[PDB]
Amino acid sequence: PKEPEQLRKLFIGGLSFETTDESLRSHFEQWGTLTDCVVMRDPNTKRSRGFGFVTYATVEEVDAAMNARPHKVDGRVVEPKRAVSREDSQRPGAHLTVKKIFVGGIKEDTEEHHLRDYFEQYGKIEVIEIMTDRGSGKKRGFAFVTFDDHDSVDKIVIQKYHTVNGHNCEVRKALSKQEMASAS
DNA sequence: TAGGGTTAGGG
Repeated sequence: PKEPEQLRKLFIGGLSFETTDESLRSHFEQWGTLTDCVVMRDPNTKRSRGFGFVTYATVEEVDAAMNARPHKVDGRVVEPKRAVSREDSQRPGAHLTVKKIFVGGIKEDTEEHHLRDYFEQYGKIEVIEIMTDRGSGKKRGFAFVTFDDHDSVDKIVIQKYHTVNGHNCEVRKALSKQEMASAS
C-alpha cells in the first residue's frame, strides 16, 4: 500500500473477552481489505487484553470504518480510534477521547477564518478561541479549536504538519488545567 | 480500551 501503515491502522478498544483475530476480521472486513488484524493477548496466559488493531489497504477504507460507528463486535460495543504510534503514545494524554485541540505557534495576526480554512476539512467546528492575555489584550500565540467528533481531533493530531495563516503550527490534544499540571 | 521477541553501533 502507498499510504503509511500507521495511518491505515485503527486501535479497537473494549473488545469482548471472546473476540479473536478471526471474529474481529469478520466484522471489520465489511469496510475494506484488511492487511492486518490482531487481538492483543498476555504472553503467558494468552488471555485477551481487550483490545486489538485492524489495518486497511487504504486510509479511505479507514475513514469508511470510522463513518460506520458505533461498532458492535461479538455482542459488545467497541471503541475504534485512530492508531497512535508507539512514539506518540508516550506523551501525556495521547489516548484521551477529546474534542478540543491546542494549536501552538500561530502568528499575531491570525484570525478565526485562518483556522477555519485549515481545520474545517477535518470536521465540524463548534468553537474557536484565539487566546489573549486577559489584562493586556496581547495575543499569546495559541488557540483552541473544538470539534463535534473526537475522530476529527484524532485525524488531525496523528499528522505532523499543519499550515495556518501561511505557516506551520503544532497541534496537540487539549489537556485540562489540571492535566497540564499533572504532566509537568 | 495502547502494540505483536518493534528503538542507540562501532567506528
